[PDB]
Amino acid sequence: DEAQFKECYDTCHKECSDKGNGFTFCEMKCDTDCSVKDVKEKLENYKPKN
Repeated sequence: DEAQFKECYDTCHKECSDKGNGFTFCEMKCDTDCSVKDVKEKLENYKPKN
């Protein structure tokens, strides 16, 4: 297949440019948007007073 995604990419771009962002950035985003990936959590920590 590929159309099921070409519709998500194209359609995502529609709701994407709505953000008022640029087309290109919307592409590289809409690309990874309608698709999974790998992004390990963002570990954190602090030093709260006693």
